[PDB]
Amino acid sequence: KKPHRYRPGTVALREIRRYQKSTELLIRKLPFQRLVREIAQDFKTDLRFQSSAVMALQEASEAYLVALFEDTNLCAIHAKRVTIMPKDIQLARRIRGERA
Amino acid sequence: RLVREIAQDFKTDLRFQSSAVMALQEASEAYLVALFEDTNLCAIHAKRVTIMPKDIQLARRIRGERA
Amino acid sequence: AGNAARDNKKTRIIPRHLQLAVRNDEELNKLLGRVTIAQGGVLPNIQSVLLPKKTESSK
Amino acid sequence: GRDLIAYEVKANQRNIEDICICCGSLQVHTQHPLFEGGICAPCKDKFLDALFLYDDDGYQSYCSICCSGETLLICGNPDCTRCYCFECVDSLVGPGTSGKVHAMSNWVCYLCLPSSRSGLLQRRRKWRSQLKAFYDRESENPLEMFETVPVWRRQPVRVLSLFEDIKKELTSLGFLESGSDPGQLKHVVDVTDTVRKDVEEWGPFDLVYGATPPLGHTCDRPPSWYLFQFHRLLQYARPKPGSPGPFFWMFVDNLVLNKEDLDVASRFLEMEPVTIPDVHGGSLQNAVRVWSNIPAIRSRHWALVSEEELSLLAQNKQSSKLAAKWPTKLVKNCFLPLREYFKYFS
Amino acid sequence: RHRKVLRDNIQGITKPAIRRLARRGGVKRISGLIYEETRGVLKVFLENVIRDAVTYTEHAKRKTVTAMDVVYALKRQGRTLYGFGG
Amino acid sequence: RTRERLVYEVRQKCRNIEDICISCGSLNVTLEHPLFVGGMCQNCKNCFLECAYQYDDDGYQSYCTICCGGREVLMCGNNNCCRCFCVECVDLLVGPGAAQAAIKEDPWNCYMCGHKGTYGLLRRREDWPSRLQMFFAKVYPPVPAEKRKPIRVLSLFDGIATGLLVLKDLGIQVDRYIASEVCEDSITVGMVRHQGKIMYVGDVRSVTQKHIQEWGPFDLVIGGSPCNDLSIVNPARKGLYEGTGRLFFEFYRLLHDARPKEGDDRPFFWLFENVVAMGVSDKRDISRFLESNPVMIDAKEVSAAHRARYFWGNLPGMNRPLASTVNDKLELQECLEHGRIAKFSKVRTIQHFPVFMNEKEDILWCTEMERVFGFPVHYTDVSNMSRLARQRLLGRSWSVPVIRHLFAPLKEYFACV
DNA sequence: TCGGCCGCCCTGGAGAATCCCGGTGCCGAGGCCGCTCAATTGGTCGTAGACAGCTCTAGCACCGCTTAAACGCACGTACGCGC
DNA sequence: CGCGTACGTGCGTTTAAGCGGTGCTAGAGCTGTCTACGACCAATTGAGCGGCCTCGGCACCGGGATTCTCCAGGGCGGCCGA
Ligand SMILES: Nc1ncnc2c1ncn2[C@@H]1O[C@H](CSCC[C@H](N)C(=O)O)[C@@H](O)[C@H]1O
Ligand SMILES: [Zn+2]
Ligand SMILES: [Zn+2]
Ligand SMILES: [Zn+2]
Ligand SMILES: [Zn+2]
Ligand SMILES: [Zn+2]
Ligand SMILES: [Zn+2]
Repeated sequence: KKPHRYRPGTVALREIRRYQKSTELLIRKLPFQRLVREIAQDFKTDLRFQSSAVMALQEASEAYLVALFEDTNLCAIHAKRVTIMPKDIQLARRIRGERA
Repeated sequence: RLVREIAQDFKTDLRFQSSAVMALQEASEAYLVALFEDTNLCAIHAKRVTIMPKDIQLARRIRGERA
Repeated sequence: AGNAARDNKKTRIIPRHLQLAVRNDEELNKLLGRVTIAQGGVLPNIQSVLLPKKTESSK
Repeated sequence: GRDLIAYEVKANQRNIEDICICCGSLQVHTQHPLFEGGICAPCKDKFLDALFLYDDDGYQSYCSICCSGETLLICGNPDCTRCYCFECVDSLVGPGTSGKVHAMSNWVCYLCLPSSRSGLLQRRRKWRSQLKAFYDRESENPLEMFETVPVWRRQPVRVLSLFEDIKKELTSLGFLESGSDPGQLKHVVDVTDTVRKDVEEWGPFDLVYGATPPLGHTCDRPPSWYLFQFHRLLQYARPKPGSPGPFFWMFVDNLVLNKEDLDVASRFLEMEPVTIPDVHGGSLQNAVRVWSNIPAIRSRHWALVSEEELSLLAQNKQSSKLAAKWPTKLVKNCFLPLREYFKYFS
Repeated sequence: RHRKVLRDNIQGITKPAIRRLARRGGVKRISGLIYEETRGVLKVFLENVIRDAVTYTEHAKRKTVTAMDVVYALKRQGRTLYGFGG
Repeated sequence: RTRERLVYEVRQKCRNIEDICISCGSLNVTLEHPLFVGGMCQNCKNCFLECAYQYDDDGYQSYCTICCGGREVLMCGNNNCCRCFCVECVDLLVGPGAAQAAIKEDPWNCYMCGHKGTYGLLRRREDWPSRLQMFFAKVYPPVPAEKRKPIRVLSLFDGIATGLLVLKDLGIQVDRYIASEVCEDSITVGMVRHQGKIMYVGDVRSVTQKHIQEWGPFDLVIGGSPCNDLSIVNPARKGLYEGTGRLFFEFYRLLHDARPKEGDDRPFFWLFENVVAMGVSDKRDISRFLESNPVMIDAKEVSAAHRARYFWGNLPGMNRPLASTVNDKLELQECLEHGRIAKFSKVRTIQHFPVFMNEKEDILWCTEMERVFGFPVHYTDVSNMSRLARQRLLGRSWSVPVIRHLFAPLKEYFACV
């Protein structure tokens, strides 16, 4: 009984406090940049991007996902659960009126 | 009478056109039917068929109207 | 934002201070509801059901 | 039937006690507390409830005499809180006088005038003791009832404010005279070394106010300390038993004491708290619990206000602590029934 | 002056009215505490829309609220109403 | 550092040791040090109130007796002494390196005990117990005997009904004995030992002024609030304003409700007890609220236990020195049973096992602890209660002969058997 | 008979993480300087809007029937909720 | 899966929404006058922005207090079912 081990509630809630008290970007920059370039390949061939444009996309996309997981967590709590499910994301986007 | 009572707090001695009250009634009934549709989805998601004030509060929280 | 900077022991307003300044106020949050501020984050607000019960049984 | 109750007395030669002066009814249960006459049972029940109820908009939510909602006028002399309906004034003293009363804000009401005989109104001598008997017969709750202070036998209020200043509030509320500092309010930040001898030296007190810290936790001292010291200095400041003297108190909590400390405070002050919500700016703003022995303060709590919503607001306020002003304006209103007890400075 | 203050007209929204609005919304079963919450939400919605529309009437130097001021108050709140003039 | 530099000018015959505060080196000398030669500032006096009578779980003092601080202290080898001296003070007032020289001495006596009185620049005045005594230190007339009546006693946080037992031992007629208690074992004790005469109430937090009024006048109000949340030696303490500390305020309320109004000159007396280890702010607030200064009374004078307690109250002559009676057992060995030997001469409750039996270290017996605290034997042997529960019950209880000393002049005010 | 196993209170001790506190370093913000173009001032026209007047449309108010629906009470079984 | 409560259903009452008239009058809406307020243009300058710089507010590193977190344990104990 020498290696110490925590509980599943503790480490999760410490991560919640840590990433709520921080401001930095959480998605890696180069995979997100390759994702934006691959999605932009369909609408027009041979784009060019500015660094500020890709950073603005990443800021807005991470803020959108954090608000989406806020409503997802509320939908999970409302069903007497704590674990989020794809039903919660579909319900949050169906009440936001974005299913199109 | 509800529209006149709510209007008496903002301005005294008002006067409504009948078409204005009909437009308010159309918009308010359509808003309440859409709200009961999202309230019904919140009720079904909690493995229930009974809507409760929790469902209306959750619908107006996810819409962003707790402000 | 100057009150949020003074709370954080800083004499320079960073976008975290503008984020805490707008979102803690209710009328500024109503004004800037559909507005994202870059390098802000979110409010440190944890729901009261995800915490473990740090209480003692009276019986 | 409101022009008939002015006809049953003059013509039929009947006793005012034999007609319900409120709704004009002929059935009389009891005798009216403020003036000579009778009151039917429903109006009697509602009249008692109306006094308990506290309204932010006006001195009285519903009318004093007949308990009507609308037709509210304000008392001329600013040292009086009485409010009567237009229909009472028209029915009793004569038609087309209510409009004249409402037309000015400096019209001396019925209790401030030297003569209390207007034509169909009779005052009662030492009415407050009879009023306590009225509460004793049917109100089912003997709420803390100090003798009323007449205008002619009025004293300058002596105030002891502990842990929080109210001189601005009371000055705005007309309890403290501005421009002249005889020292009728002593603010005492630290009371750990206050002794009965000190309080006796400070002059006799009639109203001792205390309040919890604001939501920004300015001081690093447990909030129960304010309550316990407030109780101690309160007991010290109570007049010698067997003396006709008014002693009022009020301890105010801005949700800084948990349920343990809340029950403790409720036990010592020997009553349940009073939760007051503030004007919604969309959802809910802030709320405050108040203990006091001041009339119509216990009924100020609103049954709509839930505990869980209050707990959530408390935890969003404690952790966030954006505003850090003591809510002086929130607890400002609650002293309003006290207006008839001390002198008002306009 | 000559205007009786209208009061308790939130109870004019009757229980079968909220019942029929829940039938159109597809709701199969309604709890007893729905009706007070629905009256409160409808009251706040009318507060917002009439708060815009009375200000549109104020700036127009009139004393009559038109249907066009209702359509402007709703189109400002991102709820565009048709059938009354855009 | 600065204090050490000053003591340099003290030993160079440039400053009088009596003109400096020997605890912290402040210049604001007002009082003299009661134990040794030197001055004392007010701040150190408050610290001296808290810290002198604080003992750790080893039965030795928690802090140095001189400066009432210190990071590492020297314990005393000599019998019955519980004092400690912090290394720093010793390396100044006595001399440099004297402390580590005392560390190396396996049979070491601390400077409060050693036969000689002179120790370098440190000098001990021989009148220190009497000066210490004085340091920690509406009157009703006598009632003529024929007019005397049976006493009516309210005992809040009654515990094992020690007060009724003391009044019975003094032979005072008790009309009624109302007692608040919540521990089932303690409720049982009073019922059995006093034959159902004790009116058991329940939670003291249910007791109203109406209850007190309808229970008939009380002649004596007594009590000791829980000390777990007041005693400073508990790291997790919640203070006077949190946890179980606040039950004292309930005592203050019911005392206020039970006290006669001005102009009603009927005899009324009260006694409140607490631990000496209570904080400065806590002790000050309690002393201010009870409108009196506490008397400090140590059990060691009459009860063979080192139990120093504060007693607030208005019992006549409660300053007078404690006079032992032949009935009292001043020796711990005079309380143990045959075949058992007392390690120390006094037990410590504010070696861990103070019994030598058959060349083995045994724990204290519950009945021997009863005899020490002055209770008549087998007082707490009423129900099927655990050893732990009986130990806790005797621990929280009053020292009987101390209560007999305080209650003794009440015999001149109420009816006797 | 009778000795060996699970809540309960009580308590705290290792212990990984976090808050506080200093020490150093760096690069980004506060402040100075030229200069140049947009803000200011003066004057002039031209028409948008302020205002008087009239009119005549619809909005509010009232009243009397008329059933359509809201209400209230019983009741029973289907669903919400705790385990 | 068990339980119980509270909500849907039904019938008898009664409350009032709806409709169909009249009146009148407040107020929207249109028209005519005119005048003062803002667009336009020319002179001119000082306030605001590019550029420079230097230095201290904050990021990072390192160490101690500390503080909640998890788990052992005393005991206990009785009780209990082996
Ligand atoms: N809330 C409460 N209401 C009534 N009694 C309480 C209480 N909290 C603690 N007590 C009791 O009060 C006692 C205080 S210890 C004092 C015991 C007593 N003086 C004696 O001589 O025996 C404790 O034994 C405890 O059981
Ligand atoms: Zn009546
Ligand atoms: Zn008046
Ligand atoms: Zn009236
Ligand atoms: Zn000192
Ligand atoms: Zn020392
Ligand atoms: Zn010694």
